Amino acid sequence: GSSGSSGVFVGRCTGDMTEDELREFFSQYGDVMDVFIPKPFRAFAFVTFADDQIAQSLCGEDLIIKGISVHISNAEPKHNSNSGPSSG
Repeated sequence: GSSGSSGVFVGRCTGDMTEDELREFFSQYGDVMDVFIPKPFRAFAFVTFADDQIAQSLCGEDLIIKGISVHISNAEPKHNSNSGPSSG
């Protein structure tokens, strides 16, 4: 366990929300290091916590934000690539 991914995918989300909203909404539970939005964004966002213990405890829990129902889950998709088609 060199670096256990503590990022969770908040599905069933919208675009109206902002990294600040969720970041502040998840700040009451623990210490959300930061909040990023990977693209293409599909009603889901990536959130990082300062502790995996907080990202796991939420895994499987249903939280309501602004009235909507978000699903907290921990997933880590595989991929290999590196930007740089041409030198220049």
